[PDB]
Amino acid sequence: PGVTVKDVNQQEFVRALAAFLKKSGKLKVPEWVDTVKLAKHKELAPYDENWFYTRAASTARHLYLRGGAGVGSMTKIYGGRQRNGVMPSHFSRGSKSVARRVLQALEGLKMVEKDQDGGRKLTPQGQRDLDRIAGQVAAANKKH
Amino acid sequence: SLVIPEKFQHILRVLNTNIDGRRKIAFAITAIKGVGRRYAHVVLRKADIDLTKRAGELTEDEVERVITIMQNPRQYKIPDWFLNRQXXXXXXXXXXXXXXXXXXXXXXXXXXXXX
Amino acid sequence: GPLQSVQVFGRKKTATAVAHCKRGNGLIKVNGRPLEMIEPRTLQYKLLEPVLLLGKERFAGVDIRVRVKGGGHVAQIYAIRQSISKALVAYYQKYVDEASKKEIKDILIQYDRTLLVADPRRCESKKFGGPGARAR
Amino acid sequence: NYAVTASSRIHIYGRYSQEPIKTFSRFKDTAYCATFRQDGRLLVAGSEDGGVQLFDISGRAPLRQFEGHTKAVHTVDFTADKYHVVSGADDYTVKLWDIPNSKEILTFKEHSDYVRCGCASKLNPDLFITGSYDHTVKMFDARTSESVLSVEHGQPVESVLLFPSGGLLVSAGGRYVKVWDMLKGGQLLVSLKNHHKTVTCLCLSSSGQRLLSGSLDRKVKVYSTTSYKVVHSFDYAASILSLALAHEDETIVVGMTNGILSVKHRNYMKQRDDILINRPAKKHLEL
Amino acid sequence: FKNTSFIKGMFNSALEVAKFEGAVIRTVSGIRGQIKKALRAPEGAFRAS
Amino acid sequence: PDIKLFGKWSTDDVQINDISLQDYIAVKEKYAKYLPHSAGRYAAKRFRKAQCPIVERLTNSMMMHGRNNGKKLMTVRIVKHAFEIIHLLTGENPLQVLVNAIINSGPREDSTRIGRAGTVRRQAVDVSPLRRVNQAIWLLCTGAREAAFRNIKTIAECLADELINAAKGSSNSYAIKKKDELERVAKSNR
Amino acid sequence: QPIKLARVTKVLGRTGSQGQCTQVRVEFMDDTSRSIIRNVKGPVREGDVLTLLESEREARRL
RNA sequence: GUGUGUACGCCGGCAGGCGCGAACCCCAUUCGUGAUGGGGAUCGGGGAUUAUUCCC
Ligand SMILES: [Mg+2]
Ligand SMILES: [Mg+2]
Ligand SMILES: [Mg+2]
Repeated sequence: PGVTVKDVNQQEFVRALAAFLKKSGKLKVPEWVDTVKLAKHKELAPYDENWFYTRAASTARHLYLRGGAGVGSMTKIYGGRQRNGVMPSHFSRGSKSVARRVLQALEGLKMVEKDQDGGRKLTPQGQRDLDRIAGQVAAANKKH
Repeated sequence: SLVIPEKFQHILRVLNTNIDGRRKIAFAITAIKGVGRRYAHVVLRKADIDLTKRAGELTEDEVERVITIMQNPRQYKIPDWFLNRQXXXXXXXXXXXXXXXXXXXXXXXXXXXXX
Repeated sequence: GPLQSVQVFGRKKTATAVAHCKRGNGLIKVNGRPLEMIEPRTLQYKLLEPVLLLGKERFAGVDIRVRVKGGGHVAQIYAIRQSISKALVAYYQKYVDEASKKEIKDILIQYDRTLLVADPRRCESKKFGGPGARAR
Repeated sequence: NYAVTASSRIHIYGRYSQEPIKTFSRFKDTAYCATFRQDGRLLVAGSEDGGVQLFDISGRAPLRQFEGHTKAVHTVDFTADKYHVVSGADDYTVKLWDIPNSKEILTFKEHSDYVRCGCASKLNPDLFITGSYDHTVKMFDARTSESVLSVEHGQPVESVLLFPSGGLLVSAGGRYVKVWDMLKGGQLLVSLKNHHKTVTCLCLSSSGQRLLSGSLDRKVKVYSTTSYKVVHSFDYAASILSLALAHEDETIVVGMTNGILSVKHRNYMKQRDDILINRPAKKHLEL
Repeated sequence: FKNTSFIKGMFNSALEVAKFEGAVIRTVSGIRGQIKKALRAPEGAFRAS
Repeated sequence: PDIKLFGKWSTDDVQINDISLQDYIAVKEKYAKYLPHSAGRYAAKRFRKAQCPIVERLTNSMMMHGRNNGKKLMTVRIVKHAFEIIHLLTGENPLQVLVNAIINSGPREDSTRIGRAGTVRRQAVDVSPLRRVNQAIWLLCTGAREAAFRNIKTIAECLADELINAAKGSSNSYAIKKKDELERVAKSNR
Repeated sequence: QPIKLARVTKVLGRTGSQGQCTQVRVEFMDDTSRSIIRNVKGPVREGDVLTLLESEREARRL
């Protein structure tokens, strides 16, 4: 009866992991987090004050499901539709600088390591941490 | 019974502009012509204002702090590329004379093709 | 002795699902995830129709795993339903008596024939037919 | 979850959860008296505009608006059947409304000042009790157009509550808290004063025996109903405007004059045919 | 684009291309082509098959 | 097992009070479904849409105008929310409310038209049950759509109020007024 | 006049100005063994039940 | 949708430069019947690419 990441709800696991990273600390936060928007197709900055912790938790979850992804893969994942005036809409990618600094901040916590083939993957310490958070999410859901 | 409620400023005066106190602060301070939605958000982030409260519940110190960062963006680390640097530059347009000359040349070409 | 397993296909437009049913304790998984985690959840009851039609006691002795690929959201959901129903019916035909397969099959048919038989859409229109009725 | 009404924002908080889980803010001025239904799905509110508003706890805009009152409205409550609403406003009148039909059923006007504390009865539908600053507590009930029983309080009535079994009505005015029984009409069984300021609010525990009273003096008194004497006291930093008790006594919530509010959380067996032989249990001596 | 290519540098205005539409053109390698229409974004560019 | 709409609304207690419309409202045990989304072909043949469950017919009819074309999951969510609101406000089975609203909103006699350039002349005729159901659904959907437009009120809420008023028989609903006016015009020129 | 219910026995044809109406033959659910001809608007088939507010009018009358 | 014709690494809000071998949909957030946080025409200032499109 071992609980894994895939068993629990993904959105609830993202919220739990973001709060755990914020509470534990030791996560480097860039100075320009409150002056930037996450992509060129965004009109406004994110409403949430702690978007960086949510982005870090979301990035780590994707590496668990599909490892070896690089900066470009993270840019493609978080991309979206762009509306431009009286011109038809088009797909637009995310911002590379935000995703790269998230990956570097994750590596400082000894949870993300460089891939030999290319890109980044998860440390076995990080996989243990995600499994433990997955166990807490499932336990809390069953109790309530 | 004596229960004194908290005071609520129904109107505000910021930078010779009247600000409605019943709006949320981020939208309320966009009534200034120079200020837009993104500049309002970055200024309020720098001046650590809670964004879930209306313009009326702000204290006097908070308002003067917002004015202080809004007047001196460099001192509080607001980048230059975000600022609206409106230098006094209104150059005359010489494109009209060139366009008239081009139209005259096109008319001359049409006349030559007619001949 | 030898392992008891059945693999079946389900199809809907360009979406194809492969379902494997073996002896087990009642686990149903799609792409490594449980049934309740499949999106969109608005059609989640569509993904739960066979079990609710049959009850947990019939799914208690089998484990089913589904891999779905291609198409859109709705087509994938319908393919998963068809694959699950067909896999259970085939398992009961092979390793369980034929009678129970008969009642379960007739129940699945009388609810919705799409659960077991795929009918793809062809091009039939009035434009192919000539003007007027065939007779009179 | 508990609904905290404050200024123009009605906030719904969960257990713990210092940030509100939901917020209703579509009020131009100082919403009043958020109250849950017996199913915990709908909530009645009031406003200084004068409209009675039904809210769904998962929505953002009111489901039903009632426009009868002309001035600010301060008390609203449900009935025994969870489909009617009783309200009372600052235009000295109390009105009974129907939820599906979306119209006023009935009107009462028998008060001389601000009507700002009303209660309803779970046991009997159409039986409700209201209170005003004109020092009187009038009980409108049954199926009729005039008050069957009235009660006199010496000071403006801040709060009224109905005890479920036996019909004991408790009224809080100034320092005084008075108990009136309905077996004999207008019978003041006991009057108690244990606060040195105005008694703001009154609550009843999950067990009928305990009764709680909060007041401006930043102190909450806990009484026994059988004895009618103090059994406990609580001290707080600011004056308690609001007092609320969760299921059993799990969570105690007090809302203050200022913004902050305080939350106070709490191998093998013998078979039937076998003959049972009991072994002595070893007794432990102190050192 | 396979047979079709966009050519720049031969002309300097869209009026120039219009005069020479349908003209035979060729590469140094010997592939023969034809001028089809003038483009808009470079002033002298045109389309050729 | 028992089949309940959206997992919570039973169909056994629902009953139809109109004998004429019993064969054209599909809500009973054979037509009971968990969701109003079946991916069926009910427009292929004449009279076949009488076999379509009435909730699915309402869901199909709410995909208008144009800006809502092809978005069926959104309409399913709207119908689910409207049913929840109906149950909260009234406390009865929303399916019974929908059936009563459709029964009351259906006109019984209409008027046929003989029209030239100068004037159009007018005659009273009867209405078939299938057209009664179709027109009732159309009127309810149109009333909800016009009530929700340029107003601070969710389309689900307006749909819930329209069904409540129509099942009540009150004149506050768009469909009841339209039916009354059509019946009055048919009556006046018999 | 009480409301009456009728059953469609024979679908006669498409009438009206533009063909929009349908002439049908209907018999009352009462045990009066009566049958008349009515005009119906909309798709109507055999076995349908019609609600007549006024049952005295005849479709083909001078 | 393969004619010898970019995956990943670093820096920067973005536009990019520097090296190397899917939308729609769905869940939640803010807004609110006010030409409105709908709409982005027009206008001012700044920045990248080899006058040109794009970015703030
Ligand atoms: Mg949404
Ligand atoms: Mg505007
Ligand atoms: Mg605008």
